[PDB]
Amino acid sequence: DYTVEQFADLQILRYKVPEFETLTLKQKELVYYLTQAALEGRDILFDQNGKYNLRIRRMLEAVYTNYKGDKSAPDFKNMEVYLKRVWFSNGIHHHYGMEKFVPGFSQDFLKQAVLGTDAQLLPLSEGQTAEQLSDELFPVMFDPAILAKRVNQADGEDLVLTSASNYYDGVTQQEAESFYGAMKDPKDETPVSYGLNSRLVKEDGKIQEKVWKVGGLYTQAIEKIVYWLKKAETVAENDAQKAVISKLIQFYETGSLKDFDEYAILWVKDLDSRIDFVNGFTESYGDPLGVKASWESLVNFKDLDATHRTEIISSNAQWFEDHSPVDKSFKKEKVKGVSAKVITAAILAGDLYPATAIGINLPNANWIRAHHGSKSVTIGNITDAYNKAAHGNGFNEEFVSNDEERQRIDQYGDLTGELHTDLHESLGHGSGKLLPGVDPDALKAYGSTIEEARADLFGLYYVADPKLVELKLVPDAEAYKAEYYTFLMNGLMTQLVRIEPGNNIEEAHMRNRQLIARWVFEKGAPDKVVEMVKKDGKTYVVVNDYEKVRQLFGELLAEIQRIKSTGDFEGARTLVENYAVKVDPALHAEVLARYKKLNLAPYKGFINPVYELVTDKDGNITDVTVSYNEDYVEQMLRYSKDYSPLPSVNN
Ligand SMILES: [Zn+2]
Repeated sequence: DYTVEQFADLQILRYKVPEFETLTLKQKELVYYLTQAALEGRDILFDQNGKYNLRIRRMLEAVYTNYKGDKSAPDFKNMEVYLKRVWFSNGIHHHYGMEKFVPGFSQDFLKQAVLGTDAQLLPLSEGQTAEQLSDELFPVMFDPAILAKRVNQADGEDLVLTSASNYYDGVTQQEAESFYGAMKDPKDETPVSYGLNSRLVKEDGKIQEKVWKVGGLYTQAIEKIVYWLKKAETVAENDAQKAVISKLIQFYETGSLKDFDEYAILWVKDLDSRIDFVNGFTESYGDPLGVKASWESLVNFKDLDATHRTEIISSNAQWFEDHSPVDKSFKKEKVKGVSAKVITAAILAGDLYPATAIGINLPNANWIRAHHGSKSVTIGNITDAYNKAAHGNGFNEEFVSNDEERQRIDQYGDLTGELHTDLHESLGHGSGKLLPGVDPDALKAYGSTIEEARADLFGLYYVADPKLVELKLVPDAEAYKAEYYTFLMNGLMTQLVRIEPGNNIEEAHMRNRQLIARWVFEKGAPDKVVEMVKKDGKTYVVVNDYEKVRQLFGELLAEIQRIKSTGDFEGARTLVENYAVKVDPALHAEVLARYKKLNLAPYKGFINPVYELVTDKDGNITDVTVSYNEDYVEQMLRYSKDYSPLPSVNN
């Protein structure tokens, strides 16, 4: 059963760990130790998303598990949904829309609930009462004007002070850009990531950094991570993988950002190990300035059979770059060579739990990828969990135009959808090269939208190529039409189920899909390439010429590749704001009404399996078992009890 529970706008799913039982005992132990190092870092993300998140959580968790009143009352059920969303979003803000949750319960209820809870169980400071803890946390929860956005990206506002994230403390956005612009090296051909694993604070009167390391900030959790990484080091598969674990331990112990670059080099060079993992401060989407990286972790092992399709996409990387529809001046003379593979996720943690991604391209250091290479991974068991949970839910029966399209989607939608993700992560982000002297940050806050659009267009253009039929990546030349329809139907229409009524598209991913869909829709109107007809009051997206759709994909890819490589900022502003922002209220209200009858949640998340060490009668380890019988509430409460080593307050 891939469906666990559904609440609010969130749906909890499960995923299997296929072929885990076939691993050796030394591999199962290495997986176990890496998964343990992953789970210990859950508290690190909560504190990064807000200085009150660890206190608001442990307060609600103490009230939830010790509530004495009627547990079937609307006040308790609405508090239960609130706590579940804080668990899902690793904070009090929406994981996708960045807006703060609105409590569906009164303050008088929570006040009497806190006072009715044992004061010893609440996250009280030294010599603090439950009243003082309520007076400080209630305005954070109930006042809509306090910490309204976890990540702000509005013009004319101090993005550091208007963001509820806890990456800066007592520092203005002007003082942060000047702080790193100064330590910005000039003639440095291998620039370190500056301020990646630290909190920029103003202790006393100086502007300094509190590095996240052993003996420093977040040391209570990092000591646990290093402990399990040392255990994983003793059962490493080979010396290349062992050096990766050892160098990562040094990065945690010293906080040296130079060791992180050395770790990223060794991690890229470890291509032959079956078991791989990510554990550290990786992606910087949580920072409004984009400099600090949130903590995430992923433990996986190579999917041997599924990797052979992604190794054909990699061995033909020069073919896809040469036959690209972009201008010849933007094509790379020789591809950098990306090591692409399909992985089976063993566990999720940090910013990858419970809401995770299906494809990751690392490292982020631009110079490390050029001189040493990158690793592109596709998570097969998560994509499989998405499909089998959505199989037969009747979402396509409601929004697809005709039954003849549904039959093609049911046959090739999973394959071409999974194959499009392979092209996106392994070749979409890596392909193309900027013109000499063009600022890589010339698109400003439009780079994230244009980059994902450029990668989606690369996957869409080539998933239809007749070479993938020659390379036996698709069973026939009609398979791409399933992915083309679902992408257009989602961008033009069905993705609005994730939008609040009266709002526009704000998130970067949802923007590039609508940008690609509406651009092809407008430019294909004279030939009726894509239509949006209505039948009995229901609007359907109709595709009439799938070949012309591909040509329009190439034209938009050539124009987007030109905008990125030449740094045309105002050109990207025209594209993103004219196609990827406006939402039709009449269509949006129609889609929501049709969607509500399906009883589906637009956002998905996964709960991790449960790994157990099997010991003999004398203490030695004989097996490592994996279970899938735990539920959402049980797992979050267990992680809060056994994998929560950080204090409630970290300033
Ligand atoms: Zn991507």
